[PDB]
Formats: sequence, C-alpha cells, structure tokens
Amino acid sequence: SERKAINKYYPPDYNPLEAEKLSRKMAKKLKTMNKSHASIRLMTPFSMRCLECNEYIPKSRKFNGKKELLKEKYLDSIKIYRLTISCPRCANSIAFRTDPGNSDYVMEVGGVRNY
Amino acid sequence: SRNVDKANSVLVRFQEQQAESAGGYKDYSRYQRPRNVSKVKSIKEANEWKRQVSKEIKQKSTRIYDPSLNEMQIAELNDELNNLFKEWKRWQWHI
RNA sequence: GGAGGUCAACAUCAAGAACUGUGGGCCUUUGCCUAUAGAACUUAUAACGAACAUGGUUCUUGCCUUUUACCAGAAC
RNA sequence: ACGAAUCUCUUUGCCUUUUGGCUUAGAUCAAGUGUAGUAUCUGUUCUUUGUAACAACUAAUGACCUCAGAGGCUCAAUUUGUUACAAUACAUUUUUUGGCAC
RNA sequence: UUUUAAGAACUAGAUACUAACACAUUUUU
RNA sequence: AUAAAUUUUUAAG
RNA sequence: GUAUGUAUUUAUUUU
Ligand SMILES: [Mg+2]
Ligand SMILES: [Mg+2]
Ligand SMILES: [Zn+2]
Repeated sequence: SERKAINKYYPPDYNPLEAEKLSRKMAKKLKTMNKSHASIRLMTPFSMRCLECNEYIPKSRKFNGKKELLKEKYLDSIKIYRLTISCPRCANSIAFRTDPGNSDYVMEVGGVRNY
Repeated sequence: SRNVDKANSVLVRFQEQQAESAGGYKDYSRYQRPRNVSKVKSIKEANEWKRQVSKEIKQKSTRIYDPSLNEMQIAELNDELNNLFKEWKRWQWHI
C-alpha cells in the first residue's frame, strides 16, 4: 500500500468494458455522484464584508466551500462557476461568479466588497 | 483528491455489483428514495428502505429543538421534516 | 559382546607457545624451587569452518533537503 | 462616660478572571509559475370479435357445538365449456364497370 | 395519498481533485 | 614500447 | 504529500 502504486489487483475475470457498462448503469442510483453540487477548498481574492454579523474576511482566507457549475455559459461556449463560502461568525452562505470577459470576480447574496 | 472521488471509482463499484448477485450486501445507505413507492419490491427490502427514512427523521427531529437561532432555516428544515414524515406514511401504506 | 545412528545430554576448543596430576623443600593455603607420570581435538604463509554472512556504538568519508535504507575504511 | 455587637462608607495591606515555551523577528506580504500524485465522463432513440340461452365454480367479523389453536354449521358481477345468428374476393345479358351525352 | 423514474441500443471526443514541495530565476540576441 | 575502468533503489515527510 | 472530527438503536426489562 504505497502512495505511488503501479498495479491494482483485479479479479481473475473482470471484463473491463463490461464493468464500464454495468458501472455506467450503477452511476445513476448513487446519492453522491449525482449531487449536481461540488466541494472545493479555496481562498477569497477580493476580501469581503459580511452582511449579517458584518464580519470581515480580511484579504485571502482558506475556506472549505462549494463550487457549482452554472447553467449560464459565457459567450457561446465558456464555462462559468458559482462558489459559496460560509461565514465564520454566523451561518451564512455567500456566492461568487467568475466573469471570463472581465477577469475579476463579481459576487452576490450575502456579502459586499471593500474599496 | 477527497475520498468522494475514491469511493465512486469503478474498482469500488464492481465488487458491489458482485455482492448484489452473490449475497445480501448493497447497503441502501447509497441510493436515494426511490422516488415512487408502489414501484418498490418484496417486503424484506422496503423494510430497509423504510428505516433508511426513519433515521433521517431522527437526525433532523433532534435538529428541531436546537437553540441555534436560524428561524428561516428551521422553517425550511421544518417543511423538509413534513415531507419526509409523509414519505414514512407512504412506505407504511405500501406495507 | 562387536558394528554402526544425518540420536541425545554433559564436558572442552585461542594461550607465558601456552595442559593436568603427583612426590619433595622454603615462606606462610596461595606462591617459589626441585622430582615424576600422562597429554584427545585445534594452531606457523598461525587455527576449531582448507569455508563466509549480518548487526550495535564510535570515529573518518561518500551520495546530499530531512529519517529509515545506504556509499567504504578503521577500532571496540 | 467607655466596654460590646450589627449595618454602611473611605484609606492602607493582600490582588483575587492579572499576557504560559524554543528555532533563521520562525519565514513571507507576489499581472507570476513550476513540479509531484490520484480519478473518469456528457447527448440521442425505443419500451414500461359482438349478442342471446343453458350448466358449473367463486377473505374478514359474530354466535353455537366438539376435541387438545383446529374442524363443522348459520347470518349482514367475473371466469370456463356447448349451441344458434351476424360481420371480417373481384369487371363480359337482371342491379355496382352503365347506352352516356350534345 | 402523491408521484416517475428504471431497462435496452447508439455517438464523438478529453476533463476534475490535492499543494503540504520548490520558487534569486540567471543569462547569450 | 600501454596493458590501471567509480556508480546503479524503496518508503515517509 | 490528498486532513481530521461528531452522529448513525433495528429487535419495546415487570410499578
Ligand atoms: Mg520533520
Ligand atoms: Mg506533515
Ligand atoms: Zn457573518
């Protein structure tokens, strides 16, 4: 059990493409794989101000946070993501947007930016 | 990469697909509802799907009385309760 | 009673070039001197093995982010 | 008059919830990247003979009896078979392949 | 009571997670 | 009239 | 050098 591991013991039969089919059927029934949501550890580039406890996320702070693929698609095709972060003092979720056309973020729902 | 990735890989799933055919594993801690009740199957199975509801009834039921102060939050959570308890009713009715 | 055994137990195998017992004299048992009997196995281009591994500590190095794992010489 | 006791306040003393470590101040205050490791998915289509007649059959509750819960008795249209009728073929004189039209 | 997901078949091709590690970057036009 | 030949890999952080 | 932590009671202890 090495972190860098070259081989993985497989059962003696294991038709691999067959396991791709049966596993492809299995992929629908599970709770986690289908969550439509995501969890990512990240930073806050633009700092923050909370709109509930008026707490300040000072400049760039680690967070365990939540990424979501947005139904928008920038221009004809570019991906655009929406991230959420919980506040340390209060339970509150603040969201982001990533503008590919204007490199900087723009945010909504529960926080304001410092100037 | 968080184990969310590592538990869903093919090499994890395939042995579950063998355990369903060779025995009585396959959890029910994994799958979701299943959405429709009457489409469920032999009683010894819906029996486990039902507890797979009552447990959440217990978790969020405890999560009711907590002072933690979010009233909107406990409102939506309250509706979620009612929804689940109705589901419990449905699983009993099918039985 | 003889031949054996891919049997066992207990002794002994690195030293003043070296073992043990005994007789006699001196000191006062030890120890020294003298006399006598028996010494298997191992030793001189030195050793039980006409063969040949590993480990510990301490130094010197060699790789060189750090520790195991290591590089090659020495002493115990 | 002082001795004695309680309550209240002020001053002094004690100090009461009174900074609990070391290493290069431990390092740094960035239009920036490299490098190492681990894991596989999204779209579409498809699926979820009729009528009539005759004959036969169709769990729960209560009460009573017997035996050591079981047995028996009473009480609040559907299926099958047979028979008959109707429906599912064609152009050369009597019907629907016109002898009509001007 | 309410509710629709599950199965079969076909297609082309690349994308997520982790940063604890290293960051004089120098330099020839 | 010269015959002179070092290496070599795994884990953890 | 891919954290870590908490909870996951089903079978009903004499009034
Ligand atoms: Mg360390
Ligand atoms: Mg560490
Ligand atoms: Zn806040």
